[PDB]
Amino acid sequence: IVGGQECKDGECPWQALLINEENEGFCGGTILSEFYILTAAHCLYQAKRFKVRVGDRNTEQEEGGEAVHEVEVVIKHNRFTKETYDFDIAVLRLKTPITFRMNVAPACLPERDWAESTLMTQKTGIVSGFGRTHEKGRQSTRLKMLEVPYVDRNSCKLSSSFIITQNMFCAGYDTKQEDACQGDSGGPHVTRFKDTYFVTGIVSWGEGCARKGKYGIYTKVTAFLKWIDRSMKT
Amino acid sequence: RKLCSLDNGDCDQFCHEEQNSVVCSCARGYTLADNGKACIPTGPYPCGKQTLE
Ligand SMILES: CNCCN1C[C@H]2C[C@@H](C1)CN(C(=O)[C@H](C)N1CC[C@H](NS(=O)(=O)c3ccc4cc(Cl)ccc4c3)C1=O)C2
Ligand SMILES: [Ca+2]
Repeated sequence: IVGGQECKDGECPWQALLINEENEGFCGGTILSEFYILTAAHCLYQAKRFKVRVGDRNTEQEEGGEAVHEVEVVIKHNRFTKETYDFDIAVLRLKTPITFRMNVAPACLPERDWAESTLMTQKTGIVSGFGRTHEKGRQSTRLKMLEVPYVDRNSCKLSSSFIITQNMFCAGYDTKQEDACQGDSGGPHVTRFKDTYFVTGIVSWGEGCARKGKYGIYTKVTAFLKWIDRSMKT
Repeated sequence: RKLCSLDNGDCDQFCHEEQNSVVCSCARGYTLADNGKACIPTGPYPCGKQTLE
C-alpha cells in the first residue's frame, strides 16, 4: 500500500496473508468464515507450498493474536486466464477452523443487486495489505489500509492500455500518490455502510503503482457471489 | 428517489422493493429485529464489525 495509514488495533480483522515456506508474505486474502479465505487466482502460481496467517499487524513482533492455518483445498475459478487476468478469483478451505478474537473476524458477503446499486455507488472503498509502500520499494512490515475512490467505468477504460472485462472495476486516484502495490494482490477491498464492512473486491493488477493517469484494477466480487456460495459448500 | 433509493428504505443492511413497498434483510449471522429494519448479531464476532475486545 502506497500512502494511507496503519491499520490500528482491531481495524482490519478480516485481513489474511499467504505465506511461503520461508514465512514471507507474497499475497493477501479476506476471511469469509471460520473455514474459508477469498484470494486472487493469480496468486496461486507464486509459491510451491503456502499457508495462511491471520491476526497479524506487525511482522517483526509477536502481538498475541497471530494464528497460522494449513490449506486443505484450493478452489480456483476454472475460467481464470493469465493473458488478461479475467476471472481472477479463488477460495481456500482451511484444515482447521479460525478462532475469532481481537484482530480476527470475517468481512460480510453482500447480495449482488444491493451492493451494485448502494455500495459501489458510495464515494470510496477501503483496500489493505502488507505490500510495497512504493513501486520499487520493499514490502511493509506493518499492515496498512487506504481509502480508494470508486472510478467511473468509461474513464477507467480510457486510461487503460489493457482490457477491462465485465469481471473487473477500477478504484484509486488519477495523480495522487496513493494506490495498492506488489504483494497486496488477493487482499480485501471492502465498503463501509452504517459501520458494517462488506467485501466488494479483490486486489488484482495495475500498470505499476500510483502512476499518473492509471488506476488500481480489482476483481468485481458482486459478479461472483453465486460462485463463492457454491465453492463454500464443497 | 422512492423506497430503496430513499435513504436505503430505512434498512440497516439489504433493501429490496416488492409490490411498491420496502423489504429489509440482513447478512448471514444477523437476524432482522422486531421493527423489520435493524440487523442484530446472532453470536460473538459477527461479520463486518471491527473488533473491540
Ligand atoms: C505484462 N503486462 C502485460 C499485460 N498484462 C498481462 C497480465 C494481465 C494484465 C495485463 C495484468 N498483468 C500485469 O502484468 C499488469 C499490467 N501489471 C504490471 C506490473 C504490475 N505488478 S505490481 O506488482 O506492480 C501490482 C500488482 C497488483 C496491483 C493491484 C492494484 Cl489494485 C494496483 C497496483 C498493482 C500493482 C501488474 O499487475 C498481467
Ligand atoms: Ca506480529
